[PDB]
Amino acid sequence: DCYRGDGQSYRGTLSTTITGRTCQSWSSMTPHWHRRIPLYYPNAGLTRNYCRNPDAEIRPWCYTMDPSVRWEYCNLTRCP
Amino acid sequence: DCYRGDGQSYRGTLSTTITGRTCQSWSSMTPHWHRRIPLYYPNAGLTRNYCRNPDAEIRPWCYTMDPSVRWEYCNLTRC
Amino acid sequence: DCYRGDGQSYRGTLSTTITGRTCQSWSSMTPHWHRRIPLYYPNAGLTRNYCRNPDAEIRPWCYTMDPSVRWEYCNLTRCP
Ligand SMILES: O=C(O)[C@@H](Cc1cccc(CN(Cc2cccc(C[C@H](C(=O)O)[C@H]3CCNC3)c2)Cc2cccc(C[C@H](C(=O)O)[C@H]3CCNC3)c2)c1)[C@H]1CCNC1
Repeated sequence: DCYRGDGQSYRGTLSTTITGRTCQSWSSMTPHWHRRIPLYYPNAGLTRNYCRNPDAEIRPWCYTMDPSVRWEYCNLTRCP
Repeated sequence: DCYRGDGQSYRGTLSTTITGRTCQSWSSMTPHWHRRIPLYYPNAGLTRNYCRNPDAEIRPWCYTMDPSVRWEYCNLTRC
Repeated sequence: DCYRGDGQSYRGTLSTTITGRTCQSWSSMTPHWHRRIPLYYPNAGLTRNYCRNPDAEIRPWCYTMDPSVRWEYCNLTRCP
């Protein structure tokens, strides 16, 4: 599994961060309250807890299930 | 008056930061808008402007009344 | 074109950050959702996308048109 460019187009199902943490669901505010919700980013594919890039970071990312770690990049490599 | 561990259990009355600033009230959104509110933290004892640790910081903290400084650790020692 | 004190009083028309990005409009909620609007800061001169200091930063600042970069200080030096 891989991403192209900055990964805004990435629509895979990876839900694990670079440090092995589980992604938080985009539709949950727990443990991290956020504004990266389907209502505000309807074309960004904010499904379940999948790694995404709704706000033009360098690569796909997610909020994490670890209360002490708000968000991280995903364990995902750049495409050949 | 002191905290144990990471101070998630702290329920004392200290309301002052490690720089001497006064804590903002948890129920207040001014000068700092936030979501450390009883709705998302029912167990956290978020009362008045008391130093608390709802969200697993390393020690009790509060939003500060200084508009320049969003939040700081509290002037509290470990038991 | 410069700021006095920490620039709370500043009402010039600069709309460019330190890294040369352009300010988002204060009334606009896109790309960054925020609280710094005419309602919650009534005397701050939150007009168009002009560099302001309503919330007691060290210097005037703005939210940026870059969706990733939330806010930056403006390219404005202090008055001599
Ligand atoms: O992470 C994000 O969601 C995204 C960035 C983002 C977007 C929108 C708003 C924020 C800011 N929030 C906190 C916050 C709320 C109100 C106001 C501010 C500060 C102001 C502002 O940024 O509007 C500035 C403006 C100029 N001087 C102050 C900050 C972020 C926030 C939201 C919830 C909790 C915290 C951390 C806690 C807090 O500050 O509660 C601290 C408090 C102690 N424990 C943790 C921080 C951040 C990134 C994710 C990947 N892409 C970008």
